[PDB]
Amino acid sequence: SDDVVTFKAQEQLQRASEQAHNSPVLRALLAESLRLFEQVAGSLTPANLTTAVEQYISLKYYAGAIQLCLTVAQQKDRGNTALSWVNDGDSRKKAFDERKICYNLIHQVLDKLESDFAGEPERPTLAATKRMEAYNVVNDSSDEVFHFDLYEWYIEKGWTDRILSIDSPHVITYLQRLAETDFRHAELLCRFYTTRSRFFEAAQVQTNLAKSDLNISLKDRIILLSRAKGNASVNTIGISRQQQQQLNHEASELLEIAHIQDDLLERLVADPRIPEERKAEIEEFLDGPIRTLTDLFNDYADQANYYDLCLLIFHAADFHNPRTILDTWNNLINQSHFEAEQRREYWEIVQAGGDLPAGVIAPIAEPPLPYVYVSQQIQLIAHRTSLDSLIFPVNSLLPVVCAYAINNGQDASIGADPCWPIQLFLNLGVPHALVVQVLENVLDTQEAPFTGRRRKLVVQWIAMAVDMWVREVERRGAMAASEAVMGSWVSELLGRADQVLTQIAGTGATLRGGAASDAEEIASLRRTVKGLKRSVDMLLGGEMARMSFFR
Ligand code: NA
Repeated sequence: SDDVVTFKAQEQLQRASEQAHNSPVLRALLAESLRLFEQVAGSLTPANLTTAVEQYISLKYYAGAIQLCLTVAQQKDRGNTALSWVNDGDSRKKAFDERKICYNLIHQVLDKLESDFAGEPERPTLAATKRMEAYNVVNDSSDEVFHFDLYEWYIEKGWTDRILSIDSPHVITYLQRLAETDFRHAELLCRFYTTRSRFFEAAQVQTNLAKSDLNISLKDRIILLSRAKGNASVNTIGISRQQQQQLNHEASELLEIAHIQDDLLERLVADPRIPEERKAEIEEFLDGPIRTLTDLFNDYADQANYYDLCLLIFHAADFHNPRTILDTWNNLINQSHFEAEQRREYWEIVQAGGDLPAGVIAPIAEPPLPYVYVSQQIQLIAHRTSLDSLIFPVNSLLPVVCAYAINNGQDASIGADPCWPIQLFLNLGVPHALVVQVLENVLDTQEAPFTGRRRKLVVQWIAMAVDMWVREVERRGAMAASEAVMGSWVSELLGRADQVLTQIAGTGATLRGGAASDAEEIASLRRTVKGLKRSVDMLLGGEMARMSFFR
């Protein structure tokens, strides 16, 4: 430890500079200086180590200088105090800081190593050998604290590719701990995992990062979840597929909630009926971590009467309350109708050359009739949630849409196909048998507005639904088979409907003011319904194929 050995170490290194022209002697003096320095490594002052490293650099002794720094580092902290003080988080700042002085010198050597060899080719040159020996010392070192400080240095430089090709396990430990605190380092870890074909772990990083309290925008959190769902939908080696689908499910649920929050935040900020003093606080609370469905509903979607987003929340939350779901559909239908009606009015004023109210901006292109806009809102939710949902109870929802169409005159008086409710549900994929089942119930229970002469339209709906049904049976060539199927009950319904029609004709002929004008319409509809009943009876009286529908 004492002074003579140190002086003789410096003496050898001095003589080495004087013998640069004699390569065997230069190499021997340098090794001897290194040997003596390592003997007194625990006692070397920062200034002595610095001068020695500088002279070693001048003589191209890169690897030996680094080995000396690493030897000094361990000897001043043989208990590995800095490692434990780091794996935790104080007077052990003595052990870590003394080590870091050695580590900073190593950075110095490596910087000069690259500068002296920049623009030279990799038998290997002596420069290639010195590079190999120097980085063998660095990378084969067991000082994992040194490696942590080294990785931090590479990152501060932007030398990203050098981090990724590290074949050591210490770099995993380093990135995993700084991913919990900084968004940047978490990305390297995922880039580290995936290139090594480890997608599930990268999905776990991205997921916990999407759930973290770091500063991440909602839209960036959606990107992380979209990524994780993908990395967690394909199994990397050696993890139970029954745990893959676990992470894939979690990322999927969060992604669903996150998109509802994103659509909710986008609408609130753009809403003219929301005051600005509220919008800043809205963006502050929604553009960040993902909220609970309960909070998104009670504090935002419900208050704002965003009935479509409420229905998406009910779907995501497995909310079991058919009454609330149906009432929310009713509010969405009526809200959408009222909005579409006002845009039509303003458009019609422009077409007629009228005057708009002050400040009103009319649609520049023809806006949809109210039932078209209503249908669009229904279809948007259907394509987003699928019909396999509790927010699509056809038995309850189809009568609500049908009642809307009658009560609001969305019929041929505005140019609409009177059967648009039925075409809507059929085009969404609702099976024909279920639609006719609902329409059978509507015809038999006679609840307003499905009363009086308006039951003519209900028969029109039945005829249309059955027409499209037999056409689809003829197209497929087979009838798939208490899920309702085509049977005698359909034929009985069509027969029954004939009595409804003659009853409606009779009350029409005697209306106060003159006979109704739909006498021939009803007569033709009677013939149409009877023709459909023949087709149904022929399909049932036949033997044609009943066919397959696998799960
Ligand atoms: Na508004």
